[PDB]
Amino acid sequence: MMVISEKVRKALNDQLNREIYSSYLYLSMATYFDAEGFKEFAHWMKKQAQEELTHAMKFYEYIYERGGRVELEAIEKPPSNWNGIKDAFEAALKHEEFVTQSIYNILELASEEKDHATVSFLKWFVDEQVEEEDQVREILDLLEK
Amino acid sequence: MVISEKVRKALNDQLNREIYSSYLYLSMATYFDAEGFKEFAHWMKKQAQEELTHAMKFYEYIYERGGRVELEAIEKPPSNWNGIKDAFEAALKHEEFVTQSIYNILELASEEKDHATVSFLKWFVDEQVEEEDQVREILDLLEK
Ligand SMILES: [Fe+3]
Ligand SMILES: [Fe+3]
Ligand SMILES: [Fe+3]
Ligand SMILES: [Fe+3]
Ligand SMILES: [Zn+2]
Ligand SMILES: [Zn+2]
Ligand SMILES: [Zn+2]
Ligand SMILES: [Zn+2]
Ligand SMILES: [Zn+2]
Repeated sequence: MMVISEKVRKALNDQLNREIYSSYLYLSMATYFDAEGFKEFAHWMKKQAQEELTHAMKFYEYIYERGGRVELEAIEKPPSNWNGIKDAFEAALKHEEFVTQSIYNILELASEEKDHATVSFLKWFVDEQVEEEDQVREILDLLEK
Repeated sequence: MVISEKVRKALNDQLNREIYSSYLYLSMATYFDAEGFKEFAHWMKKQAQEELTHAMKFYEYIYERGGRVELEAIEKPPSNWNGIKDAFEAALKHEEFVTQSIYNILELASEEKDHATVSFLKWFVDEQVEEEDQVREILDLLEK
């Protein structure tokens, strides 16, 4: 029996697929960095790509622990190229801000439905999102030289 | 109280460990600030803040399970290191000890089939893995 709403399941399935695309996007940044010779920037991107896949599997597991099912969707082709380093890290920041808004939106939905388990789940992700935007913002400040 | 007293003592002990961690990172900010590395100092400040929210997550979980928190004395952190690398190496050694301490609480709660504590702790095991790897990445970039 599923003890989440079909609309919170759908929302969480949508976020799982965003984390996979996030993963793919950061892998694509590594292909750029690696081609332009920045092997340490590529290495971070590959770490990030792995970590976004662990985010997606926590949603995967949560959905199944509450009796839902996961359906995987097509993943769009990510950009392969940026107009230099700053451009690449700004795209990353902009994508993380979009990811955060998307989780905040699910957090509003699950509150209106008084789903306390899902609320508790997403608060861990909010905190990680605040950390990840500030990591990228910090990179961007250091690049300003 | 719906946690065992052993798990309660272990989580209260980790809480005081996270408080000391915060204090340690703040002390690293005083070294970096004194030596003119303003950006390392800022990172250490944000980490001290973060460690405090780690501490307060253990706080709130202990009370949600019916326990009480008890604050212990906080030891005087070092305030000086041999150089930049020596400082981040102490940060790594310290995050490794925090990871082992947390893993041991995880082992204990799994023996006692305390699934809420296991679930609570797994967030921190993943955060400790990421933070250890952050220190490691900074160290490798220094060797350049
Ligand atoms: Fe993510
Ligand atoms: Fe992310
Ligand atoms: Fe911590
Ligand atoms: Fe830590
Ligand atoms: Zn590296
Ligand atoms: Zn994190
Ligand atoms: Zn992260
Ligand atoms: Zn800074
Ligand atoms: Zn952290």
